[PDB]
Parts: sequence; C-alpha cells; structure tokens
Amino acid sequence: MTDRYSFSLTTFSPSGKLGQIDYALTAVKQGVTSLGIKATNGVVIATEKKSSSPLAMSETLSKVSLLTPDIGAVYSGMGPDYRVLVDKSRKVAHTSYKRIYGEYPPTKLLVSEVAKIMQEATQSGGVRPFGVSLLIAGHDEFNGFSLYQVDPSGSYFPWKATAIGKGSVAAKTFLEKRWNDELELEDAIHIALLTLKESVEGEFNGDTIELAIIGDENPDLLGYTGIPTDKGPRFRKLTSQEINDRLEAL
Amino acid sequence: TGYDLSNSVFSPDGRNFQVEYAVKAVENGTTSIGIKCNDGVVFAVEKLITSKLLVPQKNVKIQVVDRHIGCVYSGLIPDGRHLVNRGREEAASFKKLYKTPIPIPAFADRLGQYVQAHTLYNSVRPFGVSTIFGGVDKNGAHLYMLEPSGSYWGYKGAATGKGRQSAKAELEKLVDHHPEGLSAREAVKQAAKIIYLAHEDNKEKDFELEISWCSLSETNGLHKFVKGDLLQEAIDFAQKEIN
Amino acid sequence: MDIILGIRVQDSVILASSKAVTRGISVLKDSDDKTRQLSPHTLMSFAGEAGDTVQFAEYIQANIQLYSIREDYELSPQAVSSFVRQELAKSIRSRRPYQVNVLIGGYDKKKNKPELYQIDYLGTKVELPYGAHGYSGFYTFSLLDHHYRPDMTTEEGLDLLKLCVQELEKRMPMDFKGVIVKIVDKDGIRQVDDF
Amino acid sequence: GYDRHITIFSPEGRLYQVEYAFKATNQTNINSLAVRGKDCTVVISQKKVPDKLLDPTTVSYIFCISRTIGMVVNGPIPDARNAALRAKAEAAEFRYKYGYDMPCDVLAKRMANLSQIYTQRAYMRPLGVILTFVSVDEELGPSIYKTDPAGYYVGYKATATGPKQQEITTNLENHFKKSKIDHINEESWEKVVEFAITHMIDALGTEFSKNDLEVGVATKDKFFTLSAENIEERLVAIAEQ
Amino acid sequence: GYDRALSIFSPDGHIFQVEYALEAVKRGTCAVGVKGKNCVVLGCERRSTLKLQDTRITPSKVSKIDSHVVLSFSGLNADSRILIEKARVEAQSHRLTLEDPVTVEYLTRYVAGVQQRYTQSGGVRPFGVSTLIAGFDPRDDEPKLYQTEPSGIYSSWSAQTIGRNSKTVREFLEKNYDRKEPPATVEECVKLTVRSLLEVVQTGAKNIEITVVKPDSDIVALSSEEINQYVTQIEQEKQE
Amino acid sequence: NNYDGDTVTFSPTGRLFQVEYALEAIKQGSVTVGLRSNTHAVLVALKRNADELSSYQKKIIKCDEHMGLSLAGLAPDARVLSNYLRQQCNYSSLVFNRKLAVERAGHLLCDKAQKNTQSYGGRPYGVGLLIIGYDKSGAHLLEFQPSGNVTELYGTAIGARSQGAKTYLERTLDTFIKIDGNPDELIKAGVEAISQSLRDESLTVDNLSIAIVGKDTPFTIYDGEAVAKYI
Amino acid sequence: QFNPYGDNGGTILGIAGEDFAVLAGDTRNITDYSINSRYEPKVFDCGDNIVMSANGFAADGDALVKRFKNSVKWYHFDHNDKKLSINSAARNIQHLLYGKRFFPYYVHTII
Amino acid sequence: GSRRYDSRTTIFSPEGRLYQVEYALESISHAGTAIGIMASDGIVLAAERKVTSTLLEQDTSTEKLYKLNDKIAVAVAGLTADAEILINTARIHAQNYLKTYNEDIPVEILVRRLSDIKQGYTQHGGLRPFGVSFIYAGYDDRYGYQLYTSNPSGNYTGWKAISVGANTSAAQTLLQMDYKDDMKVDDAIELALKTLSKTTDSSALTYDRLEFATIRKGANDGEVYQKIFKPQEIKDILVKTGIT
Amino acid sequence: DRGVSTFSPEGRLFQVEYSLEAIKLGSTAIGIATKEGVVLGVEKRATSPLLESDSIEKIVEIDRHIGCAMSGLTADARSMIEHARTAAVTHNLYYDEDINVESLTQSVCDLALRFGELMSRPFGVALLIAGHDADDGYQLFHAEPSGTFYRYNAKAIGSGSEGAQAELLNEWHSSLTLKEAELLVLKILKQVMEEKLDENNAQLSCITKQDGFKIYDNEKTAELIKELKEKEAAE
Ligand SMILES: [Cl-]
Ligand SMILES: [Mg+2]
Repeated sequence: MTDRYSFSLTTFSPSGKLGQIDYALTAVKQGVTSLGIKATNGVVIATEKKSSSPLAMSETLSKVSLLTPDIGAVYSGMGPDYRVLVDKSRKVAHTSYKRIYGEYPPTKLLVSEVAKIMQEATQSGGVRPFGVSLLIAGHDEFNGFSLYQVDPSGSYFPWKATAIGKGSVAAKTFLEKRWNDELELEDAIHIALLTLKESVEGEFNGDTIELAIIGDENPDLLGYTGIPTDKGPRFRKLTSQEINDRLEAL
Repeated sequence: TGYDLSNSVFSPDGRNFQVEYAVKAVENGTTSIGIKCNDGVVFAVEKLITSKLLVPQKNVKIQVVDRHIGCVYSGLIPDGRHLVNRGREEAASFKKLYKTPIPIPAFADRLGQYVQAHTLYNSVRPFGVSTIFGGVDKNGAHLYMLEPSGSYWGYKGAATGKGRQSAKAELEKLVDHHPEGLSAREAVKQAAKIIYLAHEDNKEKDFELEISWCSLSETNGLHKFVKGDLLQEAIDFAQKEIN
Repeated sequence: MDIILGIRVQDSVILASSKAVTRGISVLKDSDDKTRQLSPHTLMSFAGEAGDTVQFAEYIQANIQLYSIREDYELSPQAVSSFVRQELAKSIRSRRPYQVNVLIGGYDKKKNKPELYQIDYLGTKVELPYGAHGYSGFYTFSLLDHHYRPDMTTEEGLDLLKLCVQELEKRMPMDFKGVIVKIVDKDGIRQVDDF
Repeated sequence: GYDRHITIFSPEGRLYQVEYAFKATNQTNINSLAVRGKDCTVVISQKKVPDKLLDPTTVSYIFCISRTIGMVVNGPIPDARNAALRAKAEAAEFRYKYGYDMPCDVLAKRMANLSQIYTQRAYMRPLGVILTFVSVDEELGPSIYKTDPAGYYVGYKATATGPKQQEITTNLENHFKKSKIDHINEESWEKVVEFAITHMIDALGTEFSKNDLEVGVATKDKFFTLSAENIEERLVAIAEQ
Repeated sequence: GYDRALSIFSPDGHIFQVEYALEAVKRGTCAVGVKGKNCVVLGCERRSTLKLQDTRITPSKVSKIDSHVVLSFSGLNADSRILIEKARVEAQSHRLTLEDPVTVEYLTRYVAGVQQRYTQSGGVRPFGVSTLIAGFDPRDDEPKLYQTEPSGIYSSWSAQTIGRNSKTVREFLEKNYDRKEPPATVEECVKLTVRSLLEVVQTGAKNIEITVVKPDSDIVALSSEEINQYVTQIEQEKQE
Repeated sequence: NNYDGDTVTFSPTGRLFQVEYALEAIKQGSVTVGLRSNTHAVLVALKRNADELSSYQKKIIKCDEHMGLSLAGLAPDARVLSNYLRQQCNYSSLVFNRKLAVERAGHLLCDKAQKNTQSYGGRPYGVGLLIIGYDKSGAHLLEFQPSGNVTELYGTAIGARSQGAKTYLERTLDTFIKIDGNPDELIKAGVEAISQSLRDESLTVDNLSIAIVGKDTPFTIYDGEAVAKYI
Repeated sequence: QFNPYGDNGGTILGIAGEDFAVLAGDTRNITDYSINSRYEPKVFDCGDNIVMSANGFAADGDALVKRFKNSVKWYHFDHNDKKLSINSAARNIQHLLYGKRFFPYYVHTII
Repeated sequence: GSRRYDSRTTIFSPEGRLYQVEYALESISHAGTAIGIMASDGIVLAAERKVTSTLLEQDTSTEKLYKLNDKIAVAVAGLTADAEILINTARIHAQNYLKTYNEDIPVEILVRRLSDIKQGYTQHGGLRPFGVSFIYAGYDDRYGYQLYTSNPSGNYTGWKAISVGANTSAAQTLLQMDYKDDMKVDDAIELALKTLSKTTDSSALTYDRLEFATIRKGANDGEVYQKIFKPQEIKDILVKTGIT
Repeated sequence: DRGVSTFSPEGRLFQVEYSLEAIKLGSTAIGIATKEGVVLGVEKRATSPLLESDSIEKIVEIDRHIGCAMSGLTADARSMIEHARTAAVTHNLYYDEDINVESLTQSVCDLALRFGELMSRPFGVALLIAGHDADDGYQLFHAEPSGTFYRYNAKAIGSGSEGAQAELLNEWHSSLTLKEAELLVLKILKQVMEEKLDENNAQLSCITKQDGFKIYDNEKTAELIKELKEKEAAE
C-alpha cells in the first residue's frame, strides 16, 4: 500500500516543453471566459455562470470568491481545482501572514503564496498540475489597487486589464480599445459588462453573470461598530438586482 | 488498451478488469454454500480428495470468527485466511470498545470495506475469494456473501465456486417450497445434498463433506462443526437422494 | 579548569590560562594547556565542567578548520566569536548544555587590529580590552581598571599580566600551578615558555 | 498511452480516468430522483432485485448519514458504501469539533473536495459514484446537493440521476416552468412522495410495485427511509386519483 | 522517499548506469597525475571554447581536501563538489577522533566507498566522476597517488590520467615513465606532466593547470608564466 | 506473458504467474520425502552437491525439540521461514509454557507466505517445505507450498521426480501407517520410498539425510556414518 | 509511589572441585515476614552441563534464567549444535545483565 | 505497481548525459535574454521581458531581476515560478550566514549552495530539475565585484560578461567583441543595451520590454548601492545611448 | 522496465542470475583445503603497467582464524568484509571465543538477498571464505550473491573457473600437504591466466591453526613459482 508515486509526473520533453503544464493550459482554454479590469478607484472581476442544468441552483455555486476582506478571486478552467485552491489560499493568508503580522497580506504576496502551491503541483511527486488560471483582484494600503493573473505553471503577471478562457483572444482586443488610465470604477464595470456580452451566448442578466468589485470600504458590511480604524471590507459581490440596473443603461 | 494490467484502473466501460480477473480464480475453486434457516445459518463446503495420502477430517476449511460467526470461501485459500484474520481483528476491537459481540451486518461491512480498499490502489491485488459468512446476533439470523469487488448483500441462500449454478438452482427450489421457513436440522441435511449435487461439476476426484452451523436453539447461538452421528446422518440423506 | 585571563593591547592579544587539573583532593596534572588554535590568527581559551570543556573546544576547532579548507580563507575573529556564541546559545536550551566559558583572542588581518571576546556558557558575548572568567575577575578587573592603558606594547601587556598572576597567587584559595601564556598578533600565535 | 490509466492530463486537457468513473455510475442500471417540498425533501430510487436467493431487505442504495442528512448513491455498491462510511465519519466529527449538526451543503462540499483529491493525486482512483445528499437544513430549508467523480458539486431545486436521467430531468423542468416556483407547493411529505413517484412513472414510462421502489424522506430534525408497506400505502393513493 | 533501483544488472552481467557514468568521465576535461621521487604533480586540462572567463573566481580544478592531500577529477563538475565536501568533512572528523590527519590511502578508500554506495542505493544514480587523489601521509616522505571511479574500485598508480583523450596520454606515460627511476626532482616531474598534456591539449596558454604537492603540507599552484616557461622549453627541444 | 511482471497482477484466467514461477523453483529442487505412523514421523531427504569437490547441501532444519522441516527450492528462503517458525515455537514456550501445535505452525507459515503474494515490491517465497512434528494430538506431517497452501498428510514428497515416491507411499499407505513403536522400520519405509525417485544415482553415505521425531524421541537429524545402517 | 523491586530472600552457594562442581540453594521463598513457599527451587539445569541461580528478587531472577536458557537454545540453532562452554556462558550473561544497567536485575547470579 | 509510470528523471543516457538537464536547457534557450556585464567600478544587469502586452502593468512588475540581499542580485532565465522557489531559499541562506557569523555572505558561497540544491535534483529524489538559469551579480570585500551563472545541472562558473536564455550564441560573440577589462559602468550599460538591441527577436527595443539594474560603489564612500531601474529611468537611459 | 525481485518462468531470480554473469567476468580466485591448512590464491590482473600491483587487495583478513578471497565487482565486497569483520569481533565480545567459519559465512550470506524495492541490487561479487575452528577443522566456503554457500575441498571462481575446477577435480586428494597445495594453486592459476604468471600479478595466502591467516610476501611467492617450474621440467 502507501503512495508509491514519489516521482515527478511532469517532466521535460526533448523539445523543452513541460507537457502537463501545456495540457493544463489547454484545459483552461476550454473553460468559460472570465475577466478583470483595473480602474483608478477600484477593480472589477467578472465571469459567466455556466449552469450545468436549469434545475441546478446557480447561486449555490460561487465562481467569484472572497479570499480576504480586500482581495477577491475568479477563475477559468476546472471548477473543483479552483475550489480547493480558494480553501488553501484563504488558509495560507492566515498561517503564513495574519497570525504573524496581525494584518491581512497585500495582494502581491498572497498571489505569491498561491503561485507557490500551483508550482509545487508541477514538480512534487505523484501529482498533476492545477487545471486553472486565476485572476486575483485586490487592494492594500501601500500598493493601492492591483490585478494579477496566475497560471498552472505557478507564473503570475500584473495586469491593467485582461481576460482568460474561452473567448480571451477577442476579449483582450476589446479591452485594449476601451481601457485608459483615467477610468473611474463605474466606467470599468460598464466596460466589463460590454466585454462579457461578446463571449456569452445564451441569457445575459444578473442571474447568469457573476461580478464583484474591489472598491471603497463598506462599513455596513463589517458587522460591528466601535473601532475607528476598522472601516469594513473593500471586496463586494454585486447582487443580481445591481447588475440588471446597469444593463438597462448599457 | 492495457487497462487490465493494473489494479484500480477504470476501463472505458467503467470497469476494473483486475477485479473481474480475480472472480475467475473464485470460479476455478471448489464449491461452497450457505443456507439461512429459521433461527440461524448453515455452511457447507466441497473438499477435493487429491490423494489417498490426505488425512480425513484434518484439513479444515470452514473458519470461525469470534464465537458466533462462521466463514467459508471458494478460490485462493490463503487469501480467504487473510480475510478471516482481519475479520477476527475487526470483531475483537468492536467487542473491546462496545462490549457486545459484533452484529453480523456490522461485521459484513468491516470485511466489505477492507476488500473494497484492495480495489483502490495499484500497489495491492484484489482478493481471490468470494466469502460466504454469517451467524446469529441480537436481531436474529443473517447470511452474507462477499465478492472480490467488495460487493456484498444479505442472502436467503448463497453459493460460489465451480458448481455455483447447480447449487443456486437447488437453493432457489428450497426458497420456493419453504416460504414459512426451513429448520436448522433440515438445513444441515439439505446442505449435504446440495454439495453432493454440486459435486457433479467436479466429479473426477471424489470428495469429503464438511458442514458447520449456528442456531439459536440447536447450538445456543454459537458456531459449531457438524460431526459424528449428525454428520453421517446428513451424508446418508445425501447419498439416498443422488440415487 | 579555573583561571583564564585575556588582555588586548595595541598590537596583540595575550591569553593566560592556569595549568592545574584537579579532581577531588588530588592535583592530577600541573602542565595542562587550556586552549585550542581555531585558525592561524585566532586562539580560544576555555574553562568549566570537566569533559565538556575539551569536547566543546575541539568541536569548534574542527568546524573552523573545515571552513578554512572549504573557502581557502581565514574567518575574522568577529565571525568566529559569533559562530561560537550561537553554538553556546543553542546549547543552553538543550537536554544537556555545554557548561563551558571561553575567551577568544584574535588578530584581524583586514583591520590590522587585535580583538578579545569574552563568551560565557549561556552565550553572552562581549568585546573587551581585558577579560576573565570565574573568580579571577573579582581581582583582575579592578586591577586592570587601574593599571591598563589602551596604547600599551606586548611587553607592557606581559608585565601587566604578571601583576595579575601575582595577585591571584597571593589571594586565591586554590593552587592553580601557574599559567601558560600565549600571544596572538599579526605574525600568528606563539607561546611564552618562561613565565 | 499511460495518460488514460492514471489521473494526469491528456494532450486535449482531459482526465480520462475521471470520465470512465462517470461511466461506472450507470453500471447498476438504476435511476434516482430528488425533489423539495415546503417542509421536506424527498428522494426516490429504483430497486431491482434480480436474484431470487437475495435477501431484499439488505439491497439498498439509500443511506442515513446523520440524523438530519440522507444520501442516495448512483454507482457500484462497494464504492457507494465506501463513500457512505466516510460521510458518516465526517458528519460525526464535524458535530464534535464545531458543536452543531453538519449542514447538507457543507458535507457535500467536503465529499466533493475528497473526490477532487483523487482526480489530482495519482495513487488514489476516483470512486465510480454520484452522491445525492438531502436534508431539511435549519438555515437554508429543504436542500438537495449532488457530488460526482470530478469533484463538482451544486445545489438543486430538484434533480435526477441514472441511465434515463435526461428524460426525468426534462419532465421536472417542464413542471417548474408551469408551476412558476422553486419547489412542490405541498403541506404533507406524503403527497410530495406521491408527486415524486408519479413524475418518475411518467418520465420512465414504467409502472411500479411496492418492491420496485425505495424511498427516503427528510423532514426537520430527522431523515428516514420508507418500508415496503409505507410505499404500498403511497402507491394505492396515486392509483385512486 | 524515492526508492527506485536505478543501478541494476543486465542480462550480460553489466550495470549500465555505472558504465554510462564512465562515459560522462570520458567526456570530461583531461586530468593527469604523475608522482616523482620526492613529489606528486597534478596536471589538468581547461577547454578553450570559454573566453571572457574570470579565472580569479572560477572554481579551480584541483581541490585541497586537507593541508597535505589534494583531489583532482574528470567528469561532471557539480557531482565532484559533493565528493570533495564529504571528503573534507571526513578529513576533519578523522583528525578529531584519531588525533592524526588521514592517510592518502584512507581518504581514497572513503571517497571510493561513497562512490560505491551510490551504485547499490535506491533512488540515486552513480557519481559521473573519477578522481585522482594525491599527497603525503603524516610524517612520511613517500609520495602517494590514487585513482577512484564511479563503480567504487580504487588503486595506487605510479602515474595515471583520466578524462577525454586519456588513452592517448596514458600511452605517452607508459613508455616515458620509468619505474626503476622516477622523476628525481620537482622540475623533472612537472615537465613530464606538461609534456603528457601537450600531446592532447591544443595550446599551452591558459589551457593547462599545474599543482605541485610536496611533503609536510607543502602545496602550491603554478601561475600562467611559470607554466608557459615549460611549454616554451619543451617546444624548442622538440624541433630537432 | 503480460501478467507475470509482478505478484500484484492477475492473469485474464485468474492466475498468479509469479506464484507459479516460485512453484517451479521447487520442481527444480532435490527430492525429499515425508511420512508418519501413529507414534513417529520421519523426514528423508536426498541432498545435492555442486560437484565431487563440494559438500552436499543440507536439506533438513530443526525448529524445536518436537518439530522440524525439510526443504526443496531456494535454501535462503527456507532459512527465513524456518527462523520464523523457531521464533513462533519459542514464543509459544516462553509466554504460554506450551509446545506449538503442528497445525498452528502450518497456519502461521500460510499467512506469512500469503502477504508476499498480495503486495507490490515483494516476491513470493521460492521454496517448498515438509514439516514433521509430535505434539499433544500425536504425530503429524505437513506440506507447505509458497502459494500459501498448507496440507496435512500421512505421507508425501516434493522436488524433482517426487511423483515416484508419492505413488509408492500411496500404495504403501496401509503398511507404514501401522509401524508403531519401531523407528528403524519407519525409516526403512521412507528410504525405500525416496528410492523410487532415483535415476542413475543411488543412495550413498554422504548423500542421504534422515530425520525423526516421535513419542519418546526428540527431533534429531542423522547424517554421515549414522545413515550407513539404512543403505 | 510504585516500587518495582522486592526481596524474596534465600541464599545460594557454589563450590568447585577437581572434576566436579556444586551449586546449592535453599528452597524457601519469602516476602517481608511471611513465607510464600517452603519448596520453590531457584537452582536450574540450563543445558550443556551448566547450572545457574539468580538470587534476590525472584521475578528478576526467573526472568534472567529464562532468558539465559533461551540464549543457550539459540546458540545451538545458530552454531551447529555446538556446546556452550562455561566461560562463553559467563560472558553471555554479562551482556544480559549489563543490558539493563540503568534498570537492573536485582539479583546476585552464580553459575 | 507505480514503476510503470516513472519517467526516471535522474539517469544517464548511453552517451553519458543527463536527459532532463539537457531538456531543461532547451527550455531555457526560449526564455527572454538576460545579460550580465562586470566593470571595474560596478556591475550591470539587463534582461528582456518575454513578449509584452500593452495592458501589462509595467511599473509594479518583477519577472527577470530579483534582489537576494543588499549586496547581491540575480537575473532569471526560464520558469519564473521555479526561480522564485530558489530565490526564497537563497534569501534565507544569506540571512542564516549573517545570523551565524555577523557578516554578509560571500557571493560564491551563496552561489555554490544554490547550485548544490540544483545538483541534488539531478542525482536523487526522482523529481524534475529546476528549469532555471541564473546570472548572479554581487559584491563582497574579498573578491569585489563578481558575476556568476548557474544552470539546471548545478554547475556554476564565473564571468566578466555573460548572457543566458535566448540567442546566447549571438549575444556572447558581440560581448566578446566589444568588452575590455578597463571598462566603466556607464560604458557597460551601453554595451548591455546595444547587445540586446541586436539579438532581440522583437522589431525594436523599447523601455516597456526591459528590466535593468546596476550594482555600483556610487553611494557615499566605500559602500555598495543596488539600483533597480524604474520604467521612466529605463526610458531615459535608452534615449541617452541613442537607441530610441 | 520490471521489478528487481522478479522470478523468471524457470523459477530463478533475474537479478541474481545476472549478477552471476558479472562474477564470470571477474579475475580468477582459487582455494584448496588440506589437513595441514587452507590455501587461497588470486589473479591480480592489473589493467595497465603503470598501476602499482601491490595496491590490488583481492585477498583479505576477516579475523586471525578466517581469511577471504574475492572475484567480480570487487568494490561491492567492501561492505561484505566490513560486516564479516564486525560479526567475527562482535561474537568474540558476546561469547569470549572464536566464531565458527560456517557461522561467519552464514552471517555474510544473510546480506545477499537483502535487496529489492535494503539495498537496490544483489552483490556482483563471489567470495571464497577460508578458515579454521576447533569443531570442524580446516574449511573452505564459496559464498554467492544468491544467499547460498557450499563447503568445498577445493574451488575456483572467476573467468577461468570451469577450466580450473575440472583441473582441481583430478588433482585433489585427502592427503595433500600444504606445500603441495601451494604449488597446485600456482600451477592452476598459471594455466588459466591470460598474462604470464609471476609474483607481481598473482598473490598467495594461507590459514593454519598455529600461525593464523597470512598473506604471503612477493619474495616468498616468487620462490614457490621457481620451485613449481623446476618440478614440472623434472619429468
Ligand atoms: Cl475540505
Ligand atoms: Mg560573560
């Protein structure tokens, strides 16, 4: 018995390719389109809620996830792989940072920790790489707003705006035309909804679209009052109603 | 292909060919049966007399677990022994913690989970035995049959080995003709007959009959071997029916 | 083990160490050298629990000699003292700690300066112009507070050291059978044979 | 082609062992169905006992995980029982550690995470089963959550699983289009069971006796399975209408 | 832990992984060892496809294991560091317990034992390295020169070479080295070593390294100009 | 063919080829015979040599004062299994002050051999054993096979050409079983039995190996001039 | 607190002649002021013409004798039924006793 | 068992080569070029970013150039994720040395240990090697300014000027042509950029596709300063040398 | 590939059988047992004339009463000798006596099969273990990597083994003197060796009760070589 697979399942081929990473990227390509846009006073991340069945309740399946009060994540590729990564990402934010410094990690460092986990699945014994690409949007005091992409290899890059998955090639081209360095948050949400309509085929409303922002602090969402320095989470998930309001003036 | 070379690998069908190959080893083995009765169970087995040099009555195949459970199996005999050794450990730890002797359904799952565990990894081989077992507990009599996959169900009658189809047919008649129930002493006699009838599928070498039983009335809920006058009485009953 | 002294002067470091090895009511030896050369320009004297002292000194010696071979380079006295301190700092929270106090006298060839480090068994390091371990300090520190000057020569340092040994021989209860004196300077380590 | 034997990626980004574990799901040739009432959650499954020598009372693919949670499995019984025993242990441990009964959706997630591990780790094979968890959750109310060999899971208004799953699915879809609501608007669980059986009869096109079905019902603070006579009483009610 | 038996027997009775490790040694730059009457000399090739090198900081081919023993090698450079480190540690460990520096035979025997262990340990490949270990035992004036190889066998040599084109330089040494009368002086021993490398090297510029070891921890490396003088002298005598 | 790479793999007909190949090593081994009466149990073993300059490979091993075996196949594997038996016999004595039953001895060997046939990495034992003993239920003879299968018998034989001796014992069954209170006559029957497996070679003084255990006889081995009586 | 040792009393005596040797011991076994047995032997034949006694704490004495008897048995198995000489037995017993140097057998042993 | 699926990453070819190391080097040869040039009064590190997108955030990005301590930096070529594992190990090793000896780590010691880690992955453990080549640029008081390189084999060597990644053959020829020993930092800056400008696979070399860094003694009196160049600072140095 | 501890269809361990092929490639080693002592002799076989032949150590002391000669992958023998020496000394520590030659051999042979997936492969070296004890007298054992050992009156291993063994068959008798046995090893070695036999490329040794295990000098062996050549020319 016991895990006898103590050797690497991802190896270099004669051409220098790492096959399993390339194949994991192919799995991400098949996945549903998700995107992220950075504004001057905020960041938006969005994706389509591909429902497996109309009997299924798509509210119970959350593609956009809170990692810390000021950091959120969305993906393209294999959903189960994403779910466990979010679990591990949330835990590592506490064990390797908050339990040491008494504060949440900045976006870039949390991203770095997630990347480390995904890199280890590329080299460790008896495991395949994660079949997902993540888009992590976040805010911290000294770096301000930021948006990062994380690939199956463990590589990560910062973006002004980008898209991943099914119709990423067309979506990136669309974002290049519309993006400028003076965009307000509301303008970035508007562009995100325009960009996402191109890749979505069926219904396009607040129930089939999942969208969250990293913006101003939300004291109403904190849950308590009395500490002036604690002003609430910058991560907010837009409601089904809030999306539909912006779809009328589209 | 190559899907059958390794254990725990799904074929494109959704099948584990290694487990199906272990079933072939079971089908190759000698016949063994189990009969559920009014207040207990009866087990019987075919022992092929390879040679005159085999000591009669001294190569016992039916095994006891705890004091109230009987186990018999067909196929790779050593694999069966390994499973019973585990069963005895499982039954011991149950009694250690919970005081009461292990119930039969509880015991059945302990073997089932252990056998099923040997279909999860390529570093282990599936069991080459189908195990018929059971006994008497607080809720009454129970008979079970467990297969290489880890699959088991409760049974009114059970059979496995080279003469399983002959034995199954004979068992199905008993279920139909006795809806109200079969008695313990009757089931011993029937068990003998069914082994003798199932021996027609293995008739080159002559054989030795071995029977055991648990019964709330006859054996006081404990597992015992059928020997002496009661054994010879069952043999004579079986001899009369073949002719 | 008992008396180990150290004096840093202008151009050298001088280490004096007692020769007696006593157990019970018997002086077993009167010519014991309580020191090891860690590197060509670094000397460590030691004193403390029996067995522990030599075992620790030789362990450190081996590690510094290993470093010297690996890098083909001599570690600075500051670097050696920091390594030694860390080893003692680990030791104190072990199952059985090394009960050894040490003085590290060295000549830094890059700075062209003598250096004297005093480290106790807890891992308490201090750089000093003069140092001592055990009961010796209760006499020698005040004596050196008075007579020591920073710009002294090696010969002046040896006379200053003779003044310490004379005071210890006068007021110490135990017979420590004199001292072995060694000088550490730019030219390396040498022993004074007639003291 | 050893990329089809263990759980690593193929050139087209697929896990063939996971896909073949899905095909093992239908090996038993049984169809299951789950629907929600106002106060309850009902799950039904076909019961096929081919061998006459089998003790029909021991033939079951519905499991009582905890007092509140029930689980029906589509797939081979060894893997089904493997999943059941683990879920039971996980539910018990949760209660001990966190001081309250494990919710249906949380257990579903936990089992799904375990199923995900087998798709990523090489030495462990996926289980060839689809687990449908049902309860009346104290926060979320009537709940149906379903897990598969890929590690996927989601909540359901209603659901079906098995060879003829698609026929049952569309049958239920058309009803909820008509009723305009997320559940069976019914007071008693008895009539929700009657609904479940009726719509399975229409979708599959077969009639059922008392021994052809197996029923599990979740109410507030308990999940329980129905006996043959409880189902027979239920079949009589449908017939007389 | 990774357990795989990588070094195993083949039908013909060969351990291919050990034999393929010897091929890596054959690829490596040439190294030569010649022992005289009162000295040993270690010569080493350095390939000249690498210009813009920094020779101050680049790892030297001959490594000191202790003050009285040296180790040169041929084969994988990264592998050699591991053997050298282990040997250096054992040298200090021997001084610590025996209160005496290692003999050259003992140090060789240790290094050879490490190389052997990697030929029948699970999860590891053999060292792609052969070594020439030279020096003088403590309080002894008899020169010592030993060779090791990936298999783990070791032996003493009057003179020996390893690495690429080593069979050519071994041919040279076999006729030019007299057992009855070895190189009487340091100059004679260095010259014979340089001569033997000049059969293979290319140019005698920054391609040849020479290290001379004498009794009582007297080891020194020759500079470019010092080596170039031997090269200039040999070529003028050759034109005859 | 494709299903004989390791012991963890079943063939399509339900066979374990590595176990069968281990069984083949026994057939290559030198012949050894076992037989018993009601009072005594005897092992007779034909020893084998490399050449005339070599010694004859010792086939019989003592396990306790009341038990021992003869081997056929890989001798180092017999040493491992006999050592295990010595420990189990010894455990029974120290802990329970009880001589280990010959039947339990077999059960323990079966279970030890089985574990090697179900796990990756390991291999089956490559040896067959004939265990004799005298315990609280009289004389016993066991036949161990490395598949795990252990069998209690009146008489048997294993090794090369063992079928000759096995046929003879099958004929002689009624005679030798009643040789009670007579060691020499039971050995004679064993020596005559092993002779049916001989081809070209005959039983010499340093070739034959006999062992006996019984009612008032500890397990003792006879070699050299001590077996000259029975030639 | 639990005291793992006890004193079972008695006394033993060994004398050697030219072609013989005796090892004697009384048969009384005691604890405190009570008699446990009037006949409990503590001088044993260990095989190979070696007699042994371990007097003091009887539990430790019986354990030691038991282990030495077992040592003699395995000496025969591992060394072709060779006779264990008295000098070899003595050395073997030293290693048995010293193996428990930091939790001793409370016995004075004679062979 | 699992033997069937083992790639055997740590074995020799019949020719005496390590398959996985050779294939890792093939991987590195497609990575963005990185150049190191050592002058008498400092060191230059230049590196080309891998095909940049216009929406990539350039100022808050780190792909090629990393800081190991105050005195030592590295230029990366290969898998970034692999490099970051090794960098964090190197950063820790440097702090262990400082904690032990109260002295900043000598450059070669840090390089050797990192190279010894890479060596381990080629000899034992059955894992794939790190698909990374480093250029180490650093200073210590023993050897002064030093340039090293290490590769997946775990072999390291010292250099006056060196390139890693793509087009090293062409890049090394150009460096070998124009480099000389009495060179200054400002001259080395110009050489590094001119070399990349010619060897680049892009149409034209711009500020947004470059990372740049210097290690000078250009601080105040006998102390070393690390300068990781900002986007605007790269833009200015590119105009100043007359490339754009 | 395939498992290390795999059986062939004929019932043999592949790796053990392949290690036996490696031993056939090794240099010749011969042992002869007499009532006056046991003689051990080996072919040194230097790969080049520059190699100092006296550093070739193919005959080895285990204890004062036990010697050992080797053939095959001789590097593999180092850990086997180390184990044997420790086993011999450890037994003397536990029992205050010399250890039986057979018991020593058995202890060495227990290492042999401790390989698999313990060490990664079998030993590629065969050993001739010669010694004396009070019980069974002068003894010679052949220890293989199979874990098997046979006692022999005389035995040859290595490349010229089958030719030398046939020669030992005819020449050995139970009344051989030590001097006769010394010459017989030299005679048979000279026959099977490639290069011409002399004191530098061949080595003799013996073990006697009185003097224990002794490796002969090159001066002593040279005289026995000269004595051998004269005796063959004398008829
Ligand atoms: Cl989880
Ligand atoms: Mg202090």
